Amino acid sequence: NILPVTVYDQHGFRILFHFARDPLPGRSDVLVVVVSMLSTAPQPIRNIVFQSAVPKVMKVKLQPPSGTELPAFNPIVHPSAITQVLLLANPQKEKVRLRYKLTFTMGDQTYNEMGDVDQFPPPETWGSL
Repeated sequence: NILPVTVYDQHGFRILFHFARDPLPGRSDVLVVVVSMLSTAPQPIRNIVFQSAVPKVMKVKLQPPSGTELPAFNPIVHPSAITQVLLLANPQKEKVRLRYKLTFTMGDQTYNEMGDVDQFPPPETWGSL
């Protein structure tokens, strides 16, 4: 039903938002956004900065990411992954718009971008995810 949304997908570097609720019967006014960052790129990804902002009428509750760099993908070995968990507290149940900032270095370049994610599940579904 509710699928991961792709926030970034280039060069083999993928940042996805996975939606969930706490697996124990909890409140349908908080969204668990699990951010996965997986690289299958042939070069290391370093100095990864992924920041998020959301409207004042809901609290962000960002926690630190599991890491900041990803090694070059090689078919022999395990692809590494960064996880980061956001708890999106939206009791007024307004439309969720997230502003993100992405910065990283790969090869001989530094990549910077910022944008809006607007594909959050309807607040009504928070409890049945």
